[PDB]
Amino acid sequence: RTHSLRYFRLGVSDPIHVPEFISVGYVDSHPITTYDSVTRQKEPRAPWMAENLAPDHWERYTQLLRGWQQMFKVELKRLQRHYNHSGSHTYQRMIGCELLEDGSTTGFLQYAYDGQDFLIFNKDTLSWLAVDNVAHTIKQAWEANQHELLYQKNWLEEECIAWLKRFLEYGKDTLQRTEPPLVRVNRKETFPGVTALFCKAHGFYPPEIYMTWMKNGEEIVQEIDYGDILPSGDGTYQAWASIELLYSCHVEHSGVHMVLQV
Amino acid sequence: QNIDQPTEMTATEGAIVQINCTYQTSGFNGLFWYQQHAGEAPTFLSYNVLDGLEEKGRFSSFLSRSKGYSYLLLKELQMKDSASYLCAAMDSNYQLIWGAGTKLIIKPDIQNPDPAVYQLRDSKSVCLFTDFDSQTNVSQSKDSDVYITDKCVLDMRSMDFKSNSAVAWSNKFACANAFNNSIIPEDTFFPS
Amino acid sequence: GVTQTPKFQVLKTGQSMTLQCAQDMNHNSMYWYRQDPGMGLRLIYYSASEGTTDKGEVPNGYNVSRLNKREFSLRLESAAPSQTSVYFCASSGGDSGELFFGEGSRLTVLEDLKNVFPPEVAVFEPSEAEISHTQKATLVCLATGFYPDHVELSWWVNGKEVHSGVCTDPQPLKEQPALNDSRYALSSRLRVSATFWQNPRNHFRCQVQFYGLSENDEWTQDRAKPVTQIVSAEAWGRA
Amino acid sequence: MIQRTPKIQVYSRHPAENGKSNFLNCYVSGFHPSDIEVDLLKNGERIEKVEHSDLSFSKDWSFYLLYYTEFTPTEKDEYACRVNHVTLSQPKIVKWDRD
Ligand code: NA
Ligand code: NA
Ligand code: NA
Repeated sequence: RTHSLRYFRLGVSDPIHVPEFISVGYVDSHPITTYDSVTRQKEPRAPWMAENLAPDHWERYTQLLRGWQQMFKVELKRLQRHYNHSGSHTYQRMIGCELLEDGSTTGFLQYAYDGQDFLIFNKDTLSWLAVDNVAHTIKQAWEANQHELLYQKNWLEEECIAWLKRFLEYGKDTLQRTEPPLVRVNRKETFPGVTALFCKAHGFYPPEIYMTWMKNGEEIVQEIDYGDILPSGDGTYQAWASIELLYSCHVEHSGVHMVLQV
Repeated sequence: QNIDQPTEMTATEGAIVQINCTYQTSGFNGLFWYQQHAGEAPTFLSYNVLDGLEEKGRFSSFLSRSKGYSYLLLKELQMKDSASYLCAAMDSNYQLIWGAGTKLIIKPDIQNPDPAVYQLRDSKSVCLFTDFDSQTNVSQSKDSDVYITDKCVLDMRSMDFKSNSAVAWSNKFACANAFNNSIIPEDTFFPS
Repeated sequence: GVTQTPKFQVLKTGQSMTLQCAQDMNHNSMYWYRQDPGMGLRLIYYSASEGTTDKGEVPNGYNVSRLNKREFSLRLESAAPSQTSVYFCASSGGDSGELFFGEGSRLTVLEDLKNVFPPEVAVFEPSEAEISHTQKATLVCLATGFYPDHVELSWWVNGKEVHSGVCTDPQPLKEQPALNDSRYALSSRLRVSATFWQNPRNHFRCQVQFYGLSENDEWTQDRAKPVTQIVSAEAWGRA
Repeated sequence: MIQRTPKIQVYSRHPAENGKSNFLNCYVSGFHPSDIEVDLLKNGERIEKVEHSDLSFSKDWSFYLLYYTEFTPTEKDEYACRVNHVTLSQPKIVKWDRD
């Protein structure tokens, strides 16, 4: 099954009352770590992280995050100066990796300014893709440090994947479980002469689910309306797909196929 | 958790020396080499984090992440290369684990050896064993109240001339028996 | 890069001491290390940025202050002989960033200051046998009976420091190898040509800078206070 | 500067049935910047026993949160999620479609 590890950073200049800096880590859809400029402490966000990582992990990363917080503030200040921007602006970072089912891996590192792509790292050419002339100025300064580029490529391809495999083992009872979906089909005449069919699923984990409507055994040409995959609040998810009308709903979840004939 | 590099290495001037460093760490974020001259601060030499060899003048730094191995290669060795070389590996939490350092000794190429033991008088006297080949080792005194220093290389730059020497002294003692605990050349000159 | 003070210090057991460190490279991270023979550098305390500090591997007997973004001081609350060491301050830009080290601070912690002595310095003139045999003349300088081992020897020819033709022992020898508080000796050589030594107007001076006691240190012994001082011996060339 | 207004989805944990204990969720997502106010309402009045996730981060740089409360739906009771954000001039009250 595909899994990922990602760390986010959010910096806000001149915030209301709201932390100046927040950093959160995730394994798949699960928060694992948190740090902000108010607590000034890195803490676990999953009990399987708290039980498997000794206090020295949290103590050391608290210090590193206090340094990264200070760097983020300065970087956001320089971006505002380059853009000639006043007031409150946001700066974001996302770093991470994925370990695919076939054992292959992906790695990514990206920055955003005011919630829009700003700089995207290409670990295969060791270069930063810039969206505008300010991002280009930063790209030139960052690409001048060859050692840092190589360090980032190593971290994405080796370190990130080793951390992800370690955290996957810690959280295996959560992350590697399967809760099959409970699926139902509801039929109703809506506007006169228009029948809608809803295929609804709930109680499933992992959130990844494939739902479609088929006619006489073939895919439709008519429009399918898709419901978002939503958290139900108990660690499981729900989703739906609907059509207007031999129809059958097809659901695939974690290597199991299901057909509901109407 | 662990890093190893040889305690000491000796190579000849003009030649090549490879300083090995092996490490076993909990994760890896890079391998550094530092040079530290005697009585001075360490100074950065190189950083490797991906696999390969990086050349910087007469010095090259190699890394194999799968073997947890690095080497620092010094070519066309000069007397000024005599120093300690420190390797340090950065672990998964960006902490450094330091090797105990390698002291590198460069043997000068002595073109015309003229081994001799001379008596020098005060401006109480000293015995000077000088102009012997780099293969000769000077042993410590062992005897009571006799002080013998280890071999030192001096470089007379304008004359492009280098020479080895050791000093022996005492208030007890003659230059004829000062270096008796050392294996000295058969043709060592003892002036009368 | 990184400025640290003092270069040398003698302390009595139980005395307080602060080492200073400043960097003007705009680095967030600063470090204090101790270096001891036979082992890798050991981190005492570090400061990932202004406003935070944390223990290293060997924090006991020490404390630190990250005074501002530039300065990071190291304090020895109650000096112990185990703290005799060479201390290095360093700074880094973080992540893959290398360290920039300060010049180093040599601290010696003694039970008492009664065995502290400056060196005696003597210059031994070249052998007539060496001059006639090689057409070269070697001067030898001996700095003896000093304690602790806090000396810097230099050669001055006609009032100018020389490096060519010089070799000074990298380590001093112990004059009483069986004693825990052995005093030290150090030799250096200066080699010149026969004709250069033979010039009666050439002046040779071996200078030994000793780092001993400060003005504030109490001294109650009959002998002269062994303060930080320069001890030198000279020789003129002879025909 | 591009500001993104929140998507607001109100739904029950399990298929709803009047008189049967359940959980009412309000999933607030796709908004930027991060400051936001979320309340769950029962007949226009704020519910006090309301749990919520920490602010969460999406890969498209927007944010999301989950607010929820334990409840027993009834034909007479109207449930809603009230959200305020810089993109809204007034709080937006999103009613539960009663599943
Ligand atoms: Na070791
Ligand atoms: Na301490
Ligand atoms: Na508003």
